[PDB]
Amino acid sequence: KVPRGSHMLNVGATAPDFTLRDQNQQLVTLRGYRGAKNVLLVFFPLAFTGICQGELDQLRDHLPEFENDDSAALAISVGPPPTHKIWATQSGFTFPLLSDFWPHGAVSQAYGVFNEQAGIANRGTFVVDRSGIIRFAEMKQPGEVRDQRLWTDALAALTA
Amino acid sequence: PRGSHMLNVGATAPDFTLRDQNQQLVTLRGYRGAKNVLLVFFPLAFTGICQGELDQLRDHLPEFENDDSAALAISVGPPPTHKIWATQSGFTFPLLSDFWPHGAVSQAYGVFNEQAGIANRGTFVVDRSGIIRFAEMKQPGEVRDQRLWTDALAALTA
Amino acid sequence: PRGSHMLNVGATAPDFTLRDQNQQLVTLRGYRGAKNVLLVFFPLAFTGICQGELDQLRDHLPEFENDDSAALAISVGPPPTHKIWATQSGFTFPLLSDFWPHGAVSQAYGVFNEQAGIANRGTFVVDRSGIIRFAEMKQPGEVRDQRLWTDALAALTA
Amino acid sequence: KVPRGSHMLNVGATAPDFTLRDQNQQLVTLRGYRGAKNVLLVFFPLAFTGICQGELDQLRDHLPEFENDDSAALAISVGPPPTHKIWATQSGFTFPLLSDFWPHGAVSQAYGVFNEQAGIANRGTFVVDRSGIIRFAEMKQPGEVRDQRLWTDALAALTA
Amino acid sequence: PRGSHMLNVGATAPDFTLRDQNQQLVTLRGYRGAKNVLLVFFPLAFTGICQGELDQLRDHLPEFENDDSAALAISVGPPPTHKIWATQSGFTFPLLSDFWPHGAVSQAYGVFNEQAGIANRGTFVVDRSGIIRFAEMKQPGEVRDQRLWTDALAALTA
Amino acid sequence: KVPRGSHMLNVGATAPDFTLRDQNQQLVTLRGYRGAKNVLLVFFPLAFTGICQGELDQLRDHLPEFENDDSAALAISVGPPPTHKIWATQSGFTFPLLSDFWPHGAVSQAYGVFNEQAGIANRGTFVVDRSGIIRFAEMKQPGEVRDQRLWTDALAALTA
Amino acid sequence: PRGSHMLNVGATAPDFTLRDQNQQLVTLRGYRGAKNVLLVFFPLAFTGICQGELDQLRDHLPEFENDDSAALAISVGPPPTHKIWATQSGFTFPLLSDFWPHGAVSQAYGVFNEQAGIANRGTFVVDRSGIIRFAEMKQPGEVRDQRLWTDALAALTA
Amino acid sequence: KVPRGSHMLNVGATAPDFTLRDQNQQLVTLRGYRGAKNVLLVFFPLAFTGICQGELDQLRDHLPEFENDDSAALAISVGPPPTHKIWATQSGFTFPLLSDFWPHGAVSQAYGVFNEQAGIANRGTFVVDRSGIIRFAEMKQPGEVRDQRLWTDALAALTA
Repeated sequence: KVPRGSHMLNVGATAPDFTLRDQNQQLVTLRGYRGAKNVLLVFFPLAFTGICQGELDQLRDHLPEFENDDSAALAISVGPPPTHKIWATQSGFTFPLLSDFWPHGAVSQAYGVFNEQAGIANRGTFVVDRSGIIRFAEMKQPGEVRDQRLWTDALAALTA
Repeated sequence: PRGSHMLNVGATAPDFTLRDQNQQLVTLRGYRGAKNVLLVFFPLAFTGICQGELDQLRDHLPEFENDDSAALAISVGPPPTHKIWATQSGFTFPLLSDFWPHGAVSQAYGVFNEQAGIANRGTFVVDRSGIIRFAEMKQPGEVRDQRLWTDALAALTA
Repeated sequence: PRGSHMLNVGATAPDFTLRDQNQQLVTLRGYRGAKNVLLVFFPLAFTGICQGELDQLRDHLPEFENDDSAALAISVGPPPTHKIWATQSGFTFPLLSDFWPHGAVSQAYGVFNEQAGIANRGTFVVDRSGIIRFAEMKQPGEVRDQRLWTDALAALTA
Repeated sequence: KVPRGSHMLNVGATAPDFTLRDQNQQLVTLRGYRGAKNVLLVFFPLAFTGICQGELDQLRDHLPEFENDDSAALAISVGPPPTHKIWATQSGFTFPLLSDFWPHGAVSQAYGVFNEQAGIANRGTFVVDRSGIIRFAEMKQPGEVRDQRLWTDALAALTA
Repeated sequence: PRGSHMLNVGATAPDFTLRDQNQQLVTLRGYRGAKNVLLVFFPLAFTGICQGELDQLRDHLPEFENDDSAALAISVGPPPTHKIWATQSGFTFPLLSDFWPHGAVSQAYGVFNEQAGIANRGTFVVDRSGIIRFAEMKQPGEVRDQRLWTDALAALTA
Repeated sequence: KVPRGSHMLNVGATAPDFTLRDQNQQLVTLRGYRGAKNVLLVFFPLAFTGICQGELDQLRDHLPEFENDDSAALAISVGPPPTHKIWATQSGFTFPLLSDFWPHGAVSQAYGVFNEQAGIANRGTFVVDRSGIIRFAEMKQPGEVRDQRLWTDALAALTA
Repeated sequence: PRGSHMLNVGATAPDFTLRDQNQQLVTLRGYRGAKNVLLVFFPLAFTGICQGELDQLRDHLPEFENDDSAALAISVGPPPTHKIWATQSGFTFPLLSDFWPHGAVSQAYGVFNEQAGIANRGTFVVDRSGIIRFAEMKQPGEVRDQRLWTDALAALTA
Repeated sequence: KVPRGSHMLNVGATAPDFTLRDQNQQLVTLRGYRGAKNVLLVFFPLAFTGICQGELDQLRDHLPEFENDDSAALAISVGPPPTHKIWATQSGFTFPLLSDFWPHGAVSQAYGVFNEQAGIANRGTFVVDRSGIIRFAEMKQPGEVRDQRLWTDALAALTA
């Protein structure tokens, strides 16, 4: 992985590939979706707190729109699997929460959405198409929340 | 570069671009998103158990070459060798040359015999995502089962 | 607040918001317009006829939890109690706490035993309009029939 | 019910719930349609006379558009069931006519379409959606008649 | 004005507007373009072969009153007479009054008995174009066949 | 029939009803189509000559568009059945040619498309809808031919 | 101009415009892109094996004249001759006059008897592209098989 | 054939008919497609070299769009069948390559796309409709390549 810190990757770029453990210790690889599904990557700072409890709840509340024959959704944070597992159980999250745990924030850094001062990923979101190219990219600033409707719009255009 | 340690189901299939018997370039990546791909490695043109094996593939080709899939046979022989053999044998599917570097793709898939300098009889089915979904490498004397290949491909469709 | 005078078919199902075993808030109104809801009141976790009853619900869960319906089990126990029991029992459906105020929702549905401080074994199916369509409260000794629940739900669909 | 007299409720408001007897003595409750059908409420002044014989005839003449899998229609007036029953039989009305009889005009008052001087409901109409919210509201002044076409337009937009 | 010379199949059905038992106005033209119409003339309410005939229509009404057709019974009696008889008999289909002028519509259809001042037992099916497609007027003693009416209507649909 | 001579009836008018013999001596009545089909009436001057051999050939050449479940086409002229029969056989016309023969030109006069000086119908065309009302009307002046495409456009709008 | 050397399957069918029994002009090209065309050449109206042959075509006409195909009978006789024969025989399909120039179309198709001045009994099916798809010319004494014509036409459709 | 040299035939003209041998020695006739398919004619200068290896590869790469129930595609050049056969085998071309070999360039001359100085066809393309009329015509100048997308657009409009 080539660290970018917080210089967010924008549309047109090859999405950095990765292999991370989900909350149930299963390995998930980004390139495995190529040629099959568009992938929504939802980076978040920390389990149990802040604006992302609301943002992942948005993902949860409209999950059929993000996990279906054409699309997949993966949430990514620096926490380890035990942490994500407990949080997901208390939150009703059934989608994958991946651990960008050790090396710490390496994937977040590669996408340019890592807060080097706090050691947590910023609230960045990407849609990766079937060719492995980024087709939607955003990084919400503190004080503003993301909108799952924009995520579904972006995904709909890669099936339309 | 794995020699004879066959790649396992779930692994990403190594990419390759090789010349077929008509000197056309065939690239595995080219099928991604479109067809499942059957890869049939074989040791040597004109000899061995593989003549019977490729004859069975030939005898059932439409089942392996359609809108849902493609079949590629790979060996260390150069195009002129595969062209002559394909013409005499009635083979119309691509026979690819893992010729120079010698056995490089066979080695990447872990189906190369380092002592003899030829590919072992290994077979893989790669899905539309480029992932290995079926893998086998029968030992000396035992022939591969073409019906098993067709069943694995049928599983990756409908 | 009806004590043990069970609400009848046709009545509007009293609204409620209760914590499930994972401390998530579950509100009946949340299903309005979307799913029919099976409400299974039970007296006490870890004991009684209800272990057999909830085991039968568990054993047939996909038939009660789908795009057309949901099943909620309600008792006066707090979340920690229901969490332990659900984990040991293999229950993945919501077990809700009518804990404090004690038995308030059970009382609203008229299935509360005021002498013992526990819900009687009453069952209701609430339709997409929030209306009670099926109601029952079997007497001591007699177990409820899970097949009857599935039939009532099937009636409210297709 | 919180009486409003004739200050008609407009779109966006929760429609006051009610339980009234129809011409055949059956109880009809507004909240019973929530989560299932959009409801057209047609208030009218008096059975046997005036502009409403024409207005209910419009409802009758296009009934399939108002009573179907997505919509329900309820006419409401201060008359008692015996009166509505006779009128409906002589008029060919098969839809429900509800009695806002005693307390007199209480429901009409709650929707703000009650003529306090004459003791009859004004010619007010509402469409209540599946969430119980008013999505169409009108009150025709004497000298003008209502148009069932506007009622069907309003209903069509809550299925579209 | 044809007295007893029954109109024949192919003729345009004479228009009429008559009061039913509830004093509502029923006009034949109103069905044009929408439904086929069965016209059942009968002599006198409360007596004769027609009680059995209208009872059979009643007993099979949904087959005559649907999106494709309507059934109207016509006689010289006024609304109050038809209202009482319909209520006692369980008739919910329209009974129309060819009362004043007396027997005018029965005469136009050629099914009027000028000596007795009553309609004969004639039956017609009028199509969506207002054309008579079936016609009959059974003689004294012989009852009409309701199955024959349903068959004629079925012919004018699918 | 109320004669109008050549003051052509225009759209909105009730089409004068009629009963005329076709080339095979069968009676055809205009009102028989009401409530079932829209009817194209093609008046023409004389069998065997002039602009109408071309105009009826247009009708013939696109007949499926004029004789189907929604539409019917009737050509009308002052000639008797024997004349129309022979002409239709030599022309391949299978649609009805009706005789406005005796009284001479009475139907043509009623529609206002009769040439009183020559005793023949002018080249007038009408579309009669299912209610018996004229929805298209034209009368082509000598020197110009009619266009079957306009006839099909008019008919299409009464099914659309 | 081929005399009696019958055109073979695969050849382009020669174009023609000939008068039918009602003096209407019939052109082969007119069917291109729309219908397959059966061409039945025959020697002489009122005599020979062809009366039986055209009677069989008549007896099965709807199978040859529909949205997918048309049947045309061709001979050297003029319209008045074919009109009388068609009327007596009940023929409603077009009988075309290859009258003047005499036998010109029969000659173009290679089915003309130069010694007798009449067409031989040749039959062709022309497809929507104007290509001959079926061809035959039975010898004296042997009658043509109408079932064979219908089968050839069915092949050019569905 | 009436030679035009390089005065390219344009849309509206009858396409000169022809009968030529394909790479497998089979005769292909243009008029055989009339009343059945629209035909794409792709003229090219010389097998084994230049801009046309790329242009025929475009045809090959999107063949289903050019060879189907509504369309046919024929490539034409002055080379003889043995030459086209070898080239097609090395190129994966399964569509017909026709020989405008002897008389040399006669068909190319008839369509006005023959380079009289070099003795080879220019890179001309035509779409012939079901009536035998040219509906698309182009002749690309050296330095520019053709675009199969324009060919499919032209063909789509003759099925639309």
